[PDB]
Amino acid sequence: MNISYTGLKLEDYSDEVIRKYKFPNSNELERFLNREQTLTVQQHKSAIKLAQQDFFAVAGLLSVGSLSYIFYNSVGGKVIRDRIRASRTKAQKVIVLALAFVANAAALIIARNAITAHNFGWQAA
Amino acid sequence: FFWIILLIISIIGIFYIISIIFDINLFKAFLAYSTIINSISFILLIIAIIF
Amino acid sequence: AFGGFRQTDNSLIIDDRRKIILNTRSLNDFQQKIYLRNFFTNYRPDLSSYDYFAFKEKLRIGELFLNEYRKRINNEVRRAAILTPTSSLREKMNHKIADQILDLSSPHVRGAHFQAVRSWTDASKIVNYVEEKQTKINKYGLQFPLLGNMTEEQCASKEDEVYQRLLKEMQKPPKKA
Amino acid sequence: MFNLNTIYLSRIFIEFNFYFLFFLFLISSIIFYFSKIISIQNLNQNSVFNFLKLANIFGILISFFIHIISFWFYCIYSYNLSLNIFSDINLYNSNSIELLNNSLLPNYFKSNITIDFFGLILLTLAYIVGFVSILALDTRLYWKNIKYIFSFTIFLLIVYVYVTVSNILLFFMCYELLLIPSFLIVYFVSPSRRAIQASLYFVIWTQLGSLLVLIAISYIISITNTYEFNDLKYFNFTNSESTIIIFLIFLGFGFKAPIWPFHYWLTKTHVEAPSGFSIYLSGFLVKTALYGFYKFNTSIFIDIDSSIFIAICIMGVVDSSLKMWGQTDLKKLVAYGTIQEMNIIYLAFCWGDSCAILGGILFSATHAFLSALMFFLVDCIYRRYHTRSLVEVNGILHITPNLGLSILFMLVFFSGIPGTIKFISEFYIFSGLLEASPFICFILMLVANVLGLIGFSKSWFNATFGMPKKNTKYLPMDLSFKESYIILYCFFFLFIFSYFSSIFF
Amino acid sequence: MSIFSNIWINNDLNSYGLSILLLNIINYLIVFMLILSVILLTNLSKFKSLNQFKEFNSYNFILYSLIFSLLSMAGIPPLLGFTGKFLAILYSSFKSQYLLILFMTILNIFGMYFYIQNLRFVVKKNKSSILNYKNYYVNINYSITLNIILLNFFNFFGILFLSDLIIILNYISSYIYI
Amino acid sequence: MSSMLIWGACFGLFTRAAACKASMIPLTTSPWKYPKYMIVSAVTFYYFDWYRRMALEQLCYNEEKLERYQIRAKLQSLKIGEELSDAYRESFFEHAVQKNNI
Amino acid sequence: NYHYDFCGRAYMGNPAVQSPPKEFFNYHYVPDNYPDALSGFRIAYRDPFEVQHVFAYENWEYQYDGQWWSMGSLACNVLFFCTPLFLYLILQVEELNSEKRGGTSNKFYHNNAGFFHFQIYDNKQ
Amino acid sequence: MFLNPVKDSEFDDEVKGFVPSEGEVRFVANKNKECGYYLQGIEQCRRKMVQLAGDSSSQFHSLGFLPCKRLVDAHYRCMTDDKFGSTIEEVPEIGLDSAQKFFDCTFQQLKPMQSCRRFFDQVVRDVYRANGSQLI
Ligand SMILES: CCCCCCCCCCCCCCCCCC(=O)OC[C@H](COP(=O)([O-])OCC(O)COP(=O)([O-])OC[C@@H](COC(=O)CCCCCCCCCCCCCCCCC)OC(=O)CCCCCCCCCCCCCCCCC)OC(=O)CCCCCCCCCCCCCCCCC
Ligand SMILES: CCCCCCCCCCCCCCCCCC(=O)OC[C@H](COP(=O)([O-])OCC(O)COP(=O)([O-])OC[C@@H](COC(=O)CCCCCCCCCCCCCCCCC)OC(=O)CCCCCCCCCCCCCCCCC)OC(=O)CCCCCCCCCCCCCCCCC
Ligand SMILES: CCCCCCCCCCCCCCCCCC(=O)OC[C@H](COP(=O)([O-])OCC(O)COP(=O)([O-])OC[C@@H](COC(=O)CCCCCCCCCCCCCCCCC)OC(=O)CCCCCCCCCCCCCCCCC)OC(=O)CCCCCCCCCCCCCCCCC
Ligand SMILES: CCCCCCCCCCCCCCCCCC(=O)OC[C@H](COP(=O)([O-])OCC(O)COP(=O)([O-])OC[C@@H](COC(=O)CCCCCCCCCCCCCCCCC)OC(=O)CCCCCCCCCCCCCCCCC)OC(=O)CCCCCCCCCCCCCCCCC
Ligand SMILES: CCCCCCCCCCCCCCCCCC(=O)OC[C@H](COP(=O)([O-])OCC[N+](C)(C)C)OC(=O)CCCCCCCCCCCCCCCCC
Ligand SMILES: CCCCCCCCCCCCCCCCCC(=O)OC[C@H](COP(=O)([O-])OCC[N+](C)(C)C)OC(=O)CCCCCCCCCCCCCCCCC
Ligand SMILES: CCCCCCCCCCCCCCCCCC(=O)OC[C@H](COP(=O)([O-])OCC[N+](C)(C)C)OC(=O)CCCCCCCCCCCCCCCCC
Ligand SMILES: CCCCCCCCCCCCCCCC(=O)OC[C@H](COP(=O)(O)O)OC(=O)CCCCCCCCCCCCCCC
Ligand SMILES: Nc1ncnc2c1ncn2[C@@H]1O[C@H](COP(=O)(O)OP(=O)(O)O)[C@@H](O)[C@H]1O
Repeated sequence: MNISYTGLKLEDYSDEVIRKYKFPNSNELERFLNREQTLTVQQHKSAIKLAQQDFFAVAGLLSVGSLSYIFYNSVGGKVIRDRIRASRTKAQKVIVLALAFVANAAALIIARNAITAHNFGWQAA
Repeated sequence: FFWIILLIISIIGIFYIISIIFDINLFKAFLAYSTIINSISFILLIIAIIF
Repeated sequence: AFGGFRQTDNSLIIDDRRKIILNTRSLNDFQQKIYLRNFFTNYRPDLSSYDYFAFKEKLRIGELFLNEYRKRINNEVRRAAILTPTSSLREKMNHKIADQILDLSSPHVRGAHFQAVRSWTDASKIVNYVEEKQTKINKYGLQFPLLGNMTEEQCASKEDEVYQRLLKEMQKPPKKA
Repeated sequence: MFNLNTIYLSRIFIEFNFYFLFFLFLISSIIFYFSKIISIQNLNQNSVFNFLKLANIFGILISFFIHIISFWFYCIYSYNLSLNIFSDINLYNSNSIELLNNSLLPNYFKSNITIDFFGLILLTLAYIVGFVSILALDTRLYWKNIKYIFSFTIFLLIVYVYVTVSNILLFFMCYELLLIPSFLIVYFVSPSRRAIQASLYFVIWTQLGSLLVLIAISYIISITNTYEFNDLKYFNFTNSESTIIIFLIFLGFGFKAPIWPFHYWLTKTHVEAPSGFSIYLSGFLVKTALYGFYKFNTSIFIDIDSSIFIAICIMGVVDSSLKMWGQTDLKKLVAYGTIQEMNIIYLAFCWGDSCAILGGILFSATHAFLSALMFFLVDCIYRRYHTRSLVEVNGILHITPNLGLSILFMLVFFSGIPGTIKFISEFYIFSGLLEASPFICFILMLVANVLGLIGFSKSWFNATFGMPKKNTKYLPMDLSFKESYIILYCFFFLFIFSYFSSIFF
Repeated sequence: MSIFSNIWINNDLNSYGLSILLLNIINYLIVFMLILSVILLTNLSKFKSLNQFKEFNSYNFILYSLIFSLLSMAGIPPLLGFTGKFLAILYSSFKSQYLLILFMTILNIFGMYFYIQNLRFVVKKNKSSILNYKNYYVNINYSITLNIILLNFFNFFGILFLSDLIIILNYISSYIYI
Repeated sequence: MSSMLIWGACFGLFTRAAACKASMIPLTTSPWKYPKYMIVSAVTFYYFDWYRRMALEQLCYNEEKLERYQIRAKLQSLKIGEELSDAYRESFFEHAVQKNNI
Repeated sequence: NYHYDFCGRAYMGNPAVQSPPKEFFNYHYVPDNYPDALSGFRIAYRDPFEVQHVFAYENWEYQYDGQWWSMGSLACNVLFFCTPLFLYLILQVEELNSEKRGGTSNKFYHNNAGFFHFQIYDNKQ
Repeated sequence: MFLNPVKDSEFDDEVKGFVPSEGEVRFVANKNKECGYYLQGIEQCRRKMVQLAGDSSSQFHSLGFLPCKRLVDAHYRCMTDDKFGSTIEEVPEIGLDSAQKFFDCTFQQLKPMQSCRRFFDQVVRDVYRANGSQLI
């Protein structure tokens, strides 16, 4: 490989050529080396962590809500279900009604949060 | 010299068995004709290789 | 590595640049690449992959923009019909509006046709028109929420730049004649 | 205001939904294999078949919900990516953002996922049609074919890899994998005895086209050693190679997506297949071919006249429409309707990557839902009235009013009334065809929407109306809640999908 | 083979067609071994006509082993025989033999139906009894079943591991200086 | 995943389970065959993992020699009259004079 | 006008009363099929004429070579046979207008350089 | 890109588009296809040099990007068909400004090659427009 610093002298090259092929600022060199000119690897990692957490929350909530709804409303015919729910205690009725809705709604809200970019610092005027 | 002989043999064999392989009624005949069909296919591959 | 497919034609190829003669059936993979397959398959082959993706998007947006011109002029005609009584309606329409309606016909705007048959020159002109509109918008930074994405620091810098530009434009004197 | 969080959430959701499905399938299969010495149903209330049915149904459903979320994320991501590329005009600035993969799950087949609107539409069709078909096949699976409860999960995984891959070879392999599960379902689950021959016809007819597509793929791979599906931009095929590739691709994918004269297998299979699997076949399995044809023909540069292909598609439409009248069998009539719609869709793809693709995609979606509706109605008729022939079935409305109402509304939707994606797709295709070749457009519209429509409506109206005086001791009752809600959901989708964002259409 | 200032460049591996031929032979032998092991596990006197394919209509392992072996011999994509056929077609395309590809495809499709038609006969009115009786009970051989299971696994998932087999076959053929 | 020994152990376990299911015997029959199958599978697949890489390395080395054969085979395959043509004359002299270093 | 006596070559069922058919193709089911038991599992005896009509078309076949051309009407059969050719010729004549004007032509347009519709194009670090 | 400013513009910044000649487009496309190796080499060598001598304390820190000079000169010669000088420094005055912009893009701002190829192609286009019949 002939592309190396070996054998190169600043005397051979003109001053304008050296200025042209001069290293930029140290900060610019570091950004270019680390590929952090626009976004930092830590920002990417934080975004990925939030994405994974959001997916796990959404999927778990959807599964819980679906299964709870199925098992609570899959006990038999209309008469049987109505009688079972009538004999059901107050707190048991509340959970049976609220668990599936809350799980599904939380999943949908977490989904909506990502597309809605409210946390933007330019809110003014 | 081998290429033309192989091609002629392959063509004749294919056009001769296309109808015979559907005339058998025996398990042994089925096995033998499976071997024959695979042999013809490998002969075509051999022609391609020697090209 | 790219390869080639054996050729059967018995034609002769004369390459004046390299000063050699070949035969179509005798070409190898690299020779096939150099002589055959060297034709262009896009409006602007000179552009890179990223540049041509931008060109394609601008062309699509420009076609939609011309269709938007047609839709806007149609809406204006409806507005004229509702506001103005049938008397004097055609008299007032026989003006800029009618000429624009005719000038935005199918050859110039692809209303519902599958393809707008445009030469590469026409596509370049449409992309240039879209880029001119984009430049005019970006002068004042009207594309932050729509037709653009920027960070908070970028938005602040753009606001300061637009403020300076507006101040300078206002301070400039009126154009003579 | 678009931020990297949305990008990573989109990518993570797309990647992880596949593994959700795969882990569900893996756990269910492990339970099934290791719970019993012999993998057949134990005819008692405590069988593992109930658990497997529950797992399959509510894995498909939950994955469908997650797919809705991921598809919405993709729509936002693609729109904002186009905006990022288009907006900036400064020469120094360029959009070069690089994403780092997660460290939790690996990339299946070491491939970076790439998603498109057409692919996600195809995946959504897979989910919904698979849900309907699995709901249909409950009465068919009994005590030796329970192993086929996982067929739709396998289909979903295959389609997921098919639509989320940027590799030509993986694309082709996913396309070719669909044969085995479908053949096994038709062979072991179909009640009719003619299904045995129908399965062989299906296999041979589809495999001929599969071999054609295989030859085309071999031409592409051997000539261009690349497999990334994007290096083809830097390689140009000569005229002869390009014409051979397009001919092979069109014929091979038209063997699957029925085209004239290659629809004999489709008619046979639809007539003799399970009523629950016919829904899945017509709705989805004929559109993977369209998706593959679109991908290949838009990637390759073709400098040939498409008049021959357009003529083939139009001939198929005309043939199916003319034959609609002479069918007293409702299932065969619906099969001819499927052939007609598929040929129109295929015609929508005969102008390369022009705007016809949007109408083609919308028409593919509407045809999937409409065919599912029609085959489900035929299934209900056949299951409650023990026949699906017009001579033996008459006056459905007067004994089963809900079923007759469903038939009538199905006919209205099939007619293409405004306010339906069917009408929107017809409008797209006909608006393009009017400028492409107005006389051909007139002939196609006339035939399909008058002669074929009248032939289609004759049998359905005759079945719906009349007076059921025969076999009064054996008349059924009505649709069930499951059937009624399936019909309602089909209608609801056909109506409300017209409000989907117009950016992608 | 390209020449650039008397420097030869070879992007083609000559000892590749032989490796593909060896791969096809090995794949056919493996599938033949699978089907013959299924036959040997059972009573041999029952199978004497194509109609007797119904006699394979026995417990799920034998039934589905036969079905998948027949499909693999036919060349259905996911199975083992498809790999050999696809690689033969790929090498033919690489060598630019369109007529050979045409004839290979004709033979392949005809043979495919030839294998497939037996699936029609596999259907049986009842369950067959093709096992030999020993000690008053049917004799099922665990060793042959295990060998059939390994063959079934490789028949199903040959595509996944085919790269290693291709590497080994190319390594073997590279010694030949042709 | 990454350990070929563990992969082979899992393969042997599943092979034993599948063999029991196919034979229609309880999965707990002949329990001693589970560790036997796991060990045999692990060892054989570990050896094959080593062998495939050795074969790949030797194949890469053999391709170097095969390149020499291809270059000389191409020159000898030239049709009569082409060995002294302007497109092959220099290469033919290189292989017939410079490489005649015995 | 169509009557059975004078139709000649436009076949149709005869008006004369006939005895029911003794043998006819019937529904057959796969061995060990699971019965369909919707709505109480009540099956009525099938009418022989109706079953015969159900299975007649599937088994109908041409008796002699070339009967297809003569059956029905020769002119209509030839027109149906040539329909694909007519469609192709109409398409080509229409494409002549497109060529001479400048409108849409029957070709695989390649405006996008292999860029699929709304595809995600990204790179990884 | 491909936009010319309006000389007599009422407001500060106005641009009117133009379409390059088919000959210019063909020349640029052919030369890019032939010389694309040099541009990828420039990118890879830029990254390599930054890694090797990016640190201030490095011995070769005072020779930054000089090894890229040979690649840049080769790319210029390939794009210009060996005419108009054998080095980038010999670029004609018509393309000198675009050459300076390209150098600023590549080595000082360290912008993406997607951006800097625009300026390099602008240099080539300036030369081609200036000469016309000399390049073809
Ligand atoms: C007790 C065993 C427990 C096993 C638990 C799971 C562990 C893995 C399996 C290990 C088994 C080892 C021993 C062999 C047993 C099988 C043979 C036998 O003789 O059994 C007799 C034994 C007893 O006899 P029997 O049950 O009476 O006989 C019935 C017959 O065997 C008939 O039964 P069947 O009809 O159910 O058989 C399956 C049927 C149909 O089976 C299938 O279709 C398999 C579907 C698997 C689900 C996922 C598919 C996803 C596809 C997406 C698209 C990919 C495209 C890639 C490009 C190339 C094309 C693939 O036939 C086929 O498989 C042929 C088609 C093959 C298609 C190729 C698909 C390749 C997918 C590769 C994995 C991708 C993973 C991605 C995610 C991870 C990324 C890092 O049989 C059984 O107990 C049941 C066996 C059923 C199959 C088991 C495996 C299915 C689940 C696989 C999950 C893991 C993925 C696959 C990769 C595995 C590692 C390579
Ligand atoms: C992608 C396409 C791929 C296509 C693949 C096609 C072939 C697939 C199926 C066949 C594969 C071989 C299966 C193993 C041999 C069969 C017998 C056996 O082991 O089961 C009986 C035996 C059953 O034991 P048992 O039920 O307790 O008692 C049985 C009797 O009661 C009492 O038993 P016994 O006392 O009567 O007999 C005891 C003896 C019975 O076993 C035997 O006697 C072996 C019989 C086979 C001999 C030929 C093996 C050749 C292996 C090399 C690769 C070619 C394979 C070709 C196979 C097909 C040939 C037609 O057991 C053993 O010792 C087993 C050792 C097996 C490994 C032998 C390795 C020899 C390597 C020689 C060459 C080395 C490299 C040289 C390089 C030179 C360079 C200059 O097996 C076991 O104990 C473990 C079973 C569960 C794990 C099986 C794991 C199999 C792994 C196969 C790896 C294949 C290569 C890697 C993959 C390549 C593709 C990517
Ligand atoms: C980093 C690596 C990552 C990847 C993983 C890699 C590793 C994967 C493998 C993982 C597993 C490792 C296993 C290590 C030991 C392997 C030994 C070996 O060589 O295997 C082959 C060999 C079996 O093959 P074979 O019997 O020679 O084959 C004959 C043919 O089938 C021919 O059939 P046949 O019909 O002609 O005859 C049938 C057979 C009928 O006979 C049989 O059934 C075979 C014998 C079975 C019983 C053996 C005695 C068990 C009790 C004493 C064990 C030794 C002391 C252990 C002390 C442990 C202290 C911590 O005939 C015979 O008797 C012939 C063989 C003569 C006797 C051979 C005695 C071998 C002893 C091996 C001891 C190994 C452990 C040593 C530990 C030393 C520690 C310092 O030995 C065994 O497998 C022994 C049985 C081990 C499994 C027992 C399973 C049932 C009981 C489970 C109780 C669990 C309680 C705790 C539950 C905790 C959770 C709640
Ligand atoms: C190439 C140059 C073109 C430009 C020049 C000008 C146009 C000249 C065209 C040629 C016209 C003269 C030749 C036609 C002779 C008739 C056809 C024939 O030969 O088949 C055997 C002929 C028909 O056998 P069949 O159809 O099996 O008999 C059925 C039974 O009658 C039982 O019947 P059914 O009671 O069940 O009722 C069914 C009936 C009624 O069926 C229906 O109601 C359903 C609709 C049927 C189609 C009606 C025509 C619709 C428009 C067709 C447009 C085609 C466009 C594509 C082709 C373009 C080619 C440029 O079906 C028929 O129509 C059968 C009658 C014969 C076909 C008549 C219609 C097609 C004739 C060809 C037209 C070509 C037009 C080209 C120009 C187009 C504009 C640019 O057999 C007989 O001879 C028996 C008597 C049939 C009635 C004959 C009435 C007099 C016809 C003129 C006689 C003198 C001809 C002198 C020729 C001199 C040398 C050139
Ligand atoms: C419809 C038939 C029944 C259904 C089965 C389908 C079988 C046919 C499938 C389509 C095959 C392609 C036909 C169109 C070819 C168009 C290009 C062409 O040949 O023009 C001359 C082409 C185009 O030439 P050109 O004039 O356009 O430009 C090049 C001109 N020269 C060379 C002079 C510079 O010329 C050639 O190079 C000859 C190529 C001939 C290739 C014919 C064999 C193809 C083999 C692979 C496919 C085999 C599939 C078999 C499937 C099983 C069948 C049972
Ligand atoms: C320092 C080393 C110390 C080592 C100490 C020794 C450790 C020994 C560990 C033994 C674990 C045994 C687990 C048995 C679980 C049984 C579950 C059950 O009930 O299933 C029955 C089920 C059902 O079987 P069935 O067929 O009887 O079904 C009954 C159900 N009805 C009635 C409906 C039919 O089947 C099974 O799963 C049993 C067979 C599979 C057993 C698999 C054992 C794998 C053991 C792996 C050991 C790995 C060790 C690695 C060491 C590495 C060291 C470096
Ligand atoms: C009820 C109303 C009915 C209305 C009429 C419906 C259609 C009637 C039939 C129209 C025929 C049109 C023929 C001319 C078009 C030829 C297209 C072509 O280029 O094909 C070449 C084709 C091949 O085309 P190709 O595709 O290979 O061309 C190369 C590709 N391009 C063109 C893009 C470069 O060659 C043929 O095989 C043509 C065979 C023609 C056989 C003779 C046909 C005579 C038809 C006479 C009709 C009666 C007179 C007209 C009546 C109407 C007057 C108003
Ligand atoms: C139904 C709940 C769904 C929750 C949403 C995320 C699902 C992710 C897929 C899980 C698949 C099943 C387990 C697989 C185990 C395995 O073998 O997993 C093996 C692999 C290990 O991979 P590696 O070996 O490469 O490290 O597991 C993983 O990679 C990650 C597994 C998922 C981690 C999140 C667990 C969330 C737990 C939620 C508990 C509450 C659920 C309530 C439901 C009613
Ligand atoms: N399948 C049929 N095929 C042909 N003609 C029929 C058929 N059914 C009825 N017809 C006609 O119906 C008429 C007889 O009507 P029908 O209801 O049977 O009362 P009836 O036989 O007592 O006169 C005849 O003209 C007969 O030709």
